[PDB]
Amino acid sequence: DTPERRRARARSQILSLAQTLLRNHADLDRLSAAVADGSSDAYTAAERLFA
Amino acid sequence: DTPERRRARARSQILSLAQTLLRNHADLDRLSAAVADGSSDAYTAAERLFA
Repeated sequence: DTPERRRARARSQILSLAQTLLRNHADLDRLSAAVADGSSDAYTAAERLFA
Repeated sequence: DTPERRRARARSQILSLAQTLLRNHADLDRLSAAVADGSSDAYTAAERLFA
């Protein structure tokens, strides 16, 4: 009902959907190869998944 | 050792770090308000978190 509650429900729904989008992200394959071959660290790589 | 194994370890590390970056994403507040007020659905909103 309240703005806090309705926005908390929306946040949980967004995050739930986003978990799957993250696991299935089309750049994970290439970023993982970049971390494994030493051209990037995993923190920088993880940041590059996001807008 | 193998490319598959080293890239699987990197993927798991990237995903682990990315989980936290996602939970802390600076656009979640505004996107959640957009879903709660009817200007966006939660799937489109979740997509907008990603590059």
